[PDB]
Amino acid sequence: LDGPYQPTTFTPPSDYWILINSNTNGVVYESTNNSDFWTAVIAVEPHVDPVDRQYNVFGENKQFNVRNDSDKWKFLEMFRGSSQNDFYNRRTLTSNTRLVGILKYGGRIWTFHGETPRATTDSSNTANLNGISITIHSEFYIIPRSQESKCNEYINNGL
Repeated sequence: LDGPYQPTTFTPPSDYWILINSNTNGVVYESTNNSDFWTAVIAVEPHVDPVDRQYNVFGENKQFNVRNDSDKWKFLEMFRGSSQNDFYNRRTLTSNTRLVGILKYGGRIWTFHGETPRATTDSSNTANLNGISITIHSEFYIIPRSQESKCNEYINNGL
């Protein structure tokens, strides 16, 4: 576990988990290669009714209807696969640790989803993995993929 590091924009190598300590609602990260992959994660505070909210992602002011009906936080993965398609809520991570993870490896993006403490990983395909950069809005850490067991622990139970 290396970090914490301050909010920034960069392109991580493959084979490292980025573990973001989300401490603000709104946009947690923005990741794209500008060709076939866009994901922005949006943090939602507990006990929220279906309310529309504005989110400036990839320089675009977007509107999403969100609703977190769980003592836990909700992290929604907004995805689109072309610049012209609408974002959709592809995956959600419900957690009380407020940690979000992203890994680039094997040519596909890996993230955690489901509900803590039993969130697990899932993958997304791309034709240009190397080009996917990330703007991180919160203090984050880096953990090698060889220590994924620890990343999983952190995701589901905290630092």
